[PDB]
Amino acid sequence: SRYGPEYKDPQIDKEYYRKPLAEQTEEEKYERDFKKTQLIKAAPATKTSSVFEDPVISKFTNMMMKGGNKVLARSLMTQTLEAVKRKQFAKYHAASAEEQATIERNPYTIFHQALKNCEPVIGLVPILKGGHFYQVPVPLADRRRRFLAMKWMIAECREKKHRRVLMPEKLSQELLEAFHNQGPVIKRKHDMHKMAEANRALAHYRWW
Amino acid sequence: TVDFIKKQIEEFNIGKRHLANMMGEDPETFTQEDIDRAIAYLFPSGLFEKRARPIMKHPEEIFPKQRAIQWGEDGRPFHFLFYTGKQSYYSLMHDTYGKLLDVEKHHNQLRAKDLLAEKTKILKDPIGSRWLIKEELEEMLVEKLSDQDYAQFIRLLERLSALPCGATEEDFVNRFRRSIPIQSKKQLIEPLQYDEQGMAFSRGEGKRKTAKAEVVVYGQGSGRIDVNGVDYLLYFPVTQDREQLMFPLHFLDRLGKHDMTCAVSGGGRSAQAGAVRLAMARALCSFVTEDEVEWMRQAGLLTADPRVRERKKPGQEGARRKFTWKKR
Amino acid sequence: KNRAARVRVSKGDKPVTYEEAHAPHYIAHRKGWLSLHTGNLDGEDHAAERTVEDVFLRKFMLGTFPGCLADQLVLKRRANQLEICALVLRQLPPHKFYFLVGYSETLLSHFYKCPVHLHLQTVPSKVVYKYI
Amino acid sequence: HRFMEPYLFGSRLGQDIIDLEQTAAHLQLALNFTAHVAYREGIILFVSRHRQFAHLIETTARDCGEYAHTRYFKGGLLTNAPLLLGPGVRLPDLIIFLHTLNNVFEPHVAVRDAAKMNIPTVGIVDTNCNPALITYPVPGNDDSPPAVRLFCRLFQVAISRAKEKRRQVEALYRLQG
Amino acid sequence: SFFTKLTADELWKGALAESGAGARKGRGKRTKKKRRKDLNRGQIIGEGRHGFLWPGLNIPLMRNGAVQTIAQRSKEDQEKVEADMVQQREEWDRRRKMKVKRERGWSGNTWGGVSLGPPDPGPNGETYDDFDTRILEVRNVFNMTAKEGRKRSVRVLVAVGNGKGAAGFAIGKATERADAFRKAKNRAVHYLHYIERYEDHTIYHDISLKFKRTHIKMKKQPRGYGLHCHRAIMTICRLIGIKDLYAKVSGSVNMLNLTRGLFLGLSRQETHQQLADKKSLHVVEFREECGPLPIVVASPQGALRKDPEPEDEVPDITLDWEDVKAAQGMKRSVWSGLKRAAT
RNA sequence: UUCGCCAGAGUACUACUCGCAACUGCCUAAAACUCAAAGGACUUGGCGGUGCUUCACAUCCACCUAGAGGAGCCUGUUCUAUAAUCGAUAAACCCCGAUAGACCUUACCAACCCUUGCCAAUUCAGCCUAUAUACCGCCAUCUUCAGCAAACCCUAAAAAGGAACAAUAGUAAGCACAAUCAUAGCACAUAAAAACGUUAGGUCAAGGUGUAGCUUAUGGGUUGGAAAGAAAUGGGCUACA
Ligand SMILES: [Mg+2]
Ligand SMILES: [Mg+2]
Ligand SMILES: [Mg+2]
Ligand SMILES: [Mg+2]
Ligand SMILES: [Mg+2]
Ligand SMILES: [Mg+2]
Ligand SMILES: [Mg+2]
Ligand SMILES: [Mg+2]
Ligand SMILES: [Mg+2]
Ligand SMILES: [Mg+2]
Ligand SMILES: [Mg+2]
Ligand SMILES: [Mg+2]
Ligand SMILES: [Mg+2]
Ligand SMILES: [Mg+2]
Ligand SMILES: [Mg+2]
Ligand SMILES: [Mg+2]
Ligand SMILES: [Mg+2]
Ligand SMILES: [Mg+2]
Ligand SMILES: [Mg+2]
Ligand SMILES: [Mg+2]
Ligand SMILES: [Mg+2]
Ligand SMILES: [Mg+2]
Ligand SMILES: [Mg+2]
Ligand SMILES: [Mg+2]
Ligand SMILES: [Mg+2]
Ligand SMILES: [Mg+2]
Ligand SMILES: [Mg+2]
Ligand SMILES: [Mg+2]
Ligand SMILES: [Mg+2]
Ligand SMILES: [Mg+2]
Ligand SMILES: [Mg+2]
Repeated sequence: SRYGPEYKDPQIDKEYYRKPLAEQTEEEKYERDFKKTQLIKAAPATKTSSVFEDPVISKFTNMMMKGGNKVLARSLMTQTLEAVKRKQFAKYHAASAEEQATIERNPYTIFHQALKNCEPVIGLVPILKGGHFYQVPVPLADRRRRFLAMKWMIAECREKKHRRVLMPEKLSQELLEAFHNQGPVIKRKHDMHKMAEANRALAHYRWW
Repeated sequence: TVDFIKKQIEEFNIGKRHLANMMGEDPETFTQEDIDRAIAYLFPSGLFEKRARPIMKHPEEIFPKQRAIQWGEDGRPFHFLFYTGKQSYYSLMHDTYGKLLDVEKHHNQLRAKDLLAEKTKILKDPIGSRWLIKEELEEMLVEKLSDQDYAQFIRLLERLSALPCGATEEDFVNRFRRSIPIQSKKQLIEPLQYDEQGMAFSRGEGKRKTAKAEVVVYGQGSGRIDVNGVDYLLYFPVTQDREQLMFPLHFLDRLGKHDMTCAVSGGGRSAQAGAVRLAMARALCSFVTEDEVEWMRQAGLLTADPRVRERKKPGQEGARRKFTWKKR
Repeated sequence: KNRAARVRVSKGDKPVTYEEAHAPHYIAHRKGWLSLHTGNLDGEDHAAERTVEDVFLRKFMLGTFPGCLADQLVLKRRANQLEICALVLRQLPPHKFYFLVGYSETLLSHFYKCPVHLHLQTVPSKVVYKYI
Repeated sequence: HRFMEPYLFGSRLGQDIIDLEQTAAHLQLALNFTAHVAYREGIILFVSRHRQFAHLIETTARDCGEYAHTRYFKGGLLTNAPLLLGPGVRLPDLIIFLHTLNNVFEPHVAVRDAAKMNIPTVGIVDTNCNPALITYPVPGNDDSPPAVRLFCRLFQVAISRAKEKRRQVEALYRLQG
Repeated sequence: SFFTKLTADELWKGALAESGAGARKGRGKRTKKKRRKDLNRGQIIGEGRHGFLWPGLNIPLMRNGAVQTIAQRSKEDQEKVEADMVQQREEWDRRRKMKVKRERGWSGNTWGGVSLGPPDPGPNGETYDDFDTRILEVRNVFNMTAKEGRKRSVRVLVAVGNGKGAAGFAIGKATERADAFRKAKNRAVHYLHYIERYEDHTIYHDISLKFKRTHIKMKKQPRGYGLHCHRAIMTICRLIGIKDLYAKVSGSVNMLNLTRGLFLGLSRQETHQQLADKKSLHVVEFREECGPLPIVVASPQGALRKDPEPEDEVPDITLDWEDVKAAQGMKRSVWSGLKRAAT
């Protein structure tokens, strides 16, 4: 809030500035970006120019963080990635030659694919009409869909596990199940879709 | 109050002579930058408001512009627009309209004669000219002003400027123009320094969340950081803190081309990491061209972080958390 | 609503002084303190004694000069000698003013075991700052 | 207007026609009154609320040495003069209306304020004006540029002649003693 | 104990409770007696209980060319001085307890008809010393406000007149009664009517006017019928200069409407000279006690028409039934011929 | 020029008569009794589960995070119980007066003593006695809402209102708002400020107080006790991993 309305969000992509001469449309904007005396906010500590970080991973770590233990959240994320990598390597080495060309060991791509698989398509909005609340089906925004996809998995893995089982160990199994379209997160997404299909006849209640 | 200001002028002159005599400076060379300096010493009033401090200026600055007499001894008003309420603003509007009509008729005659000698003298972008503000116009015209009349005057001035400018019209329209200050936000680049037969030596300072960091960078050594006498790996066990160090160097691709020594105090781990990142970014400006320092400042490396913890308020918990408000 | 050291605004005819026209939150911003001493510093002591002496001086001078006092007194404490500056309406003759100042300069000195100076500035009337 | 019937010669296919005999009869008296007021050192204010000839009226008043009002007429100008103009101000001794109606097609404020303050008013009235409160009504046209210029020049020359004759009378008075 | 004392200003402000919260909305007015006494009125700063005479305060500094030492009065002298001081207290209380009776224009507890004094002079310096004014009506007007609620404002009708035929009326409304009086006085002089008075004692002709809802019937009277009119019309005519008149007000008796109608009727009079000018005939007065003597009051200046007016055998005059009853003696009311006080 | 009606309101499109294919019907149509009013129109606020536009930025929802209401403890209240204070006790009370209780604090009670009894004196001291519905001093709420308001002027009268920017009666000191100030550079943010009034809001117990009451006592001193929880509830800490 200390930054005034004139402050603009910084650009972290280095390739955006490394080759400004490859296109002319961006030139007209980046030449007047600084001419208008546009002040730029400080770069956040979470976001950097490293190539091994992803905004999706950062958002998931922030959502998993409890209170202010960002170090603990980062350690949990790293342990989950290590666990999924090792579990994929074990299956890669236990499988035959034909399955090795199909099984994937990269944790980032399987994490993104699992998140997309567990992303809902449409959601429900409670609308009050006639003194009663109806769950009207409604298209969801991209950010809302991604947040719901992350939140469902986080809530399931925080509560539906045994005390002896650790968070990275549970998350490693859940990510694989979601990637293979077998997890309770996928079941919850299907339940939401079925509820929306049941309440589709109430979609006329929406006014936007 | 015409005689009162005149008497105050003589009293101010006498007081200026006395102040110069008692301070010991030459009264002939005594000016306002000495008057205020001597006042601040003789009457050291410590107050937060500057206008509450003792001040001795010429009466024309202290007293506001007093309205001149409008009618003679016989009661006849001097100006012909006295009964219009605003005899200065309306006279100015009448003169502007008369000059606009003169310009229009002269341009019509010139077009009839088929002559074009005027040019476009309305584009003053390189000069940096602007129109007068309401307060500036109220300074020129002793009488009070409004918003609608000021807008009408500005819209008539732009109409006049949109026509082929004359010889005497440009000087009249220029007296309502004001120069703007430089809006350049380009920072000052420290020159490369050579101390104790050491080449490519620079220094930078950074502050973030009660953390002060001073970083010295040598452009001839290998890539390594020495913080508080220990290596950065030992001083920052957290990978995010080391990513803060990597953020400026990776943007300039100078990971293994500069050796940096930092001294940071105050704050926590993240505050120290931010302070050293800011100091390193500010120090690296000397070793890079002017094209990439602007890229760093647009990426957010050369700007401070004003996010400081707010003071706790009475009756609250954390300056935002209110107590449990019971409705009944 | 805040009411401390705040004179309520009338219909627009009451005379107020410069000190009265400023709210207490303007202290050290637009107006200064009526008394100056070293007791209210950080590493100093003996502040309660100075405060009680100051309030006794206020109450004593209010009765000593009844009806002719213009505004609050100024109590300067500077190296064991105490200066008291007052603004007084020129209602009493100078013959009585000198009698009163000579009485006070000795009474306060013998009561507080310290030298005192008393300075009076005569004014034709109370100075008006805001609307009168 | 209902009160313009005695001042109309007739109607020429919808458009009313103002008779010029009574126009000249009223104009002679109006010019004589204005010249006498100027001769007796009276303040004359040319009032007109019409956004076509405001500059012409201002220039005519400047040439005459009399005062003009062609802008937004303030509320308590003539009535609350001691608070609108100054502590002690001398009100105009004659008000000359060049346009009785304002931009809202309504009677002007000054045409009533002059009657309230006992200020004589000479006014040019069109077929849609109300001459009841005007001391010297002149039935004519106030919408044609030549019509406006004719009245402006007539008042200009009347003021100039009155002032010049006053100066000549004073010059003779100087030699009389 | 000394530090526990306060100042007299705060003591009186707390004792009187002038700014109390119960007297704002209107819960007060029960004990309407507010009096503040200054205790420093007659207290000499040198005098005291022990009776010391200080050379700088009580006694002169130099006497007989020498300096005076600290002296003390005797017990008898102190008793005399304190007796004089006590006597001053009751002397001031005597003045404080005395209240001069207020004016009774129409009744002992009304402001109708009371004198308010000459109006204030104008900005240019004109002074109205010959003008006398009277209050016709005082009414407490209330308005509903969002915050306070009822907003009491006094509205006063005030009529000015010089006795020479020039008079006017105005309405002043203000929060305070004195401010309303001042506003009405300063605004009445701006609206002055001139009343044509026949022989400066009566009106030229009888007038029957019908205002908004008030009917006023005024009849010309001789020198012996002095102001037998309503209690406010009598005051207005006394201010104007009319000494003889009979007026009856029927219908609504609203004060403002009555005043406006009376002024309109008096302003719309027709002078004898005006009638002579408009008829081109001589106006001849036939006095009853002067026999058949044809007294001429107005001369038709200009062209005197020689054509006599058409003599109507039966005049079609809009008569009034009350006047017909009065002429025929059918007015048997007991309130018509009552004996009343002089003007 | 005529005809039919109107004499406060309620009683009352009523009762009692006459007349009528009407028999719970229609027309005409009172009185006793009660009141000083009953009524029509209008102005300003307030309200509206009226409608139309613009809004909500921790605010209503669409939505995010952390908690209360479940357990123990601490603490404050409401209740029972004692000889054993008091006030607050809807938003604006409930770790509130109290940034603070073994004696003192403490104004409560029981036992005992003193009555010109703190001060130079006073047919005087002293009262935490009642009245916050008599106050000052200090605050709470609307409230980060902007309006309040002296002096004038105008209205075919005036309860009241006062505006059209290509301007149609509005000028307006001043208090508010704003700006400035402080968080040692700007900007932002925070802090501070927030008038006139509403809640007869809280405070005679910070202190003094107008009125009404005590004076061998409702005043002044010493000792000892001021529990306890059948129960309910507010706010916090600890956790339920
Ligand atoms: Mg917190
Ligand atoms: Mg016309
Ligand atoms: Mg009486
Ligand atoms: Mg009546
Ligand atoms: Mg009846
Ligand atoms: Mg019926
Ligand atoms: Mg019936
Ligand atoms: Mg909320
Ligand atoms: Mg918790
Ligand atoms: Mg709970
Ligand atoms: Mg609980
Ligand atoms: Mg209690
Ligand atoms: Mg209670
Ligand atoms: Mg409450
Ligand atoms: Mg005890
Ligand atoms: Mg105890
Ligand atoms: Mg007691
Ligand atoms: Mg109260
Ligand atoms: Mg405003
Ligand atoms: Mg009004
Ligand atoms: Mg103002
Ligand atoms: Mg600052
Ligand atoms: Mg700001
Ligand atoms: Mg605040
Ligand atoms: Mg402010
Ligand atoms: Mg109460
Ligand atoms: Mg209470
Ligand atoms: Mg008390
Ligand atoms: Mg009590
Ligand atoms: Mg409890
Ligand atoms: Mg609390």
